Amino acid sequence: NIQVVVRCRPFNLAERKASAHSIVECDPVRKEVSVRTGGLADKSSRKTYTFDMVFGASTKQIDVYRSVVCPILDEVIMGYNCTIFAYGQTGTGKTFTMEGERSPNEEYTWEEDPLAGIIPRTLHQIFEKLTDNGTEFSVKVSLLEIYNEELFDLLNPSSDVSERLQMFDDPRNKRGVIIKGLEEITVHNKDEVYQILEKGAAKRTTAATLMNAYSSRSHSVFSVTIHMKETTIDGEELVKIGKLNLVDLAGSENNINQSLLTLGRVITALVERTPHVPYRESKLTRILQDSLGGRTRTSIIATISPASLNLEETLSTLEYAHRAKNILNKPE
Ligand SMILES: Nc1ncnc2c1ncn2[C@@H]1O[C@H](COP(=O)(O)OP(=O)(O)O)[C@@H](O)[C@H]1O
Ligand SMILES: O=C1CCCC2=C1[C@H](c1cccc(O)c1)NC(=S)N2
Ligand SMILES: [Mg+2]
Repeated sequence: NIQVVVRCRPFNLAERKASAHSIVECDPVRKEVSVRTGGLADKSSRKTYTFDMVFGASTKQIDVYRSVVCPILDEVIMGYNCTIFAYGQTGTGKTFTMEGERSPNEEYTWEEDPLAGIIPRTLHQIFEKLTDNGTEFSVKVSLLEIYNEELFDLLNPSSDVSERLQMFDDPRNKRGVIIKGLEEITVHNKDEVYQILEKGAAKRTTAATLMNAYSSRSHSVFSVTIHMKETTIDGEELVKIGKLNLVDLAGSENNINQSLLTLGRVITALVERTPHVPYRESKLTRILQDSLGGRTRTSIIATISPASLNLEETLSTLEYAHRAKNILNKPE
């Protein structure tokens, strides 16, 4: 089965000032999320769901990274392909989890910032893990985004954001795709990481000015490819190639998002064991086909809100994530 975990965000200043009370309780021991759905103080109804891990509102980024990402990175380094999705309502912390933010007032360098998310920590950690173990390696990254079923490259320095890319089937791979023109940027060392991310964020701002509600309607796929070579005591070369996809999905909230609709239908087909799985009906599912019932090791981080206002979308996210637990992949 694929791994599914839930992370609740903390209340913001607005909500605190209103003296909001959380409707979500996370029990990491029981690995349970419980949501208050109705009823007064002294008596209530709840809905409860069990996941692979649960992370309550006070969970820090480093603890998400250690619990979830560390083991996945180790499998990437062994030469497996892995994907982590963030799924949930706009405003629940998909981008916070996958990217993170900067601590205010230049308190930290990027490497040491506690608010850093999965992407920067991962890139930083690859260089640390492979520092002097006998494995020669290179790291390449791309950042592809999908908005209104069009493809954009958020790292090509010499293309304007608005040039769409074209996708084709990869002839040497049944079910693989080729994305014509997608830039892969070589990351030569840890000191090259930040400015690469910065250039991405700058292209994203241009995108947002151009395309309506870009940040909530777009899907983004940040790919890290690690090409590895070991030499044995007899001078034989051993090759390993690991790929990690870190995906920040469109907001799940209730205009037409074909890729998000098709993801849900792919999940349904897989869990119901329907023989036709509709991968080909969107760009997102064609690109990530191998992550959904394929040979990639997959995790989903489902993000939720503590706030009573968000009750129905929270329940929808939890039901969707709980169903996805039944997806079966066959890694390597
Ligand atoms: N775990 C968290 N810790 C601190 N702040 C968070 C957390 N999750 C979300 N936030 C804050 O909540 C807001 C929405 O998060 P964001 O990542 O933009 O959500 P999404 O991508 O799901 O719309 C941002 O202001 C972010 O800083
Ligand atoms: O905060 C920014 C601004 C520049 C672009 C960017 C981010 C975050 C990030 C990167 C490194 C360290 C962080 O604390 C946050 N995460 C990503 S993936 N990119
Ligand atoms: Mg976001």
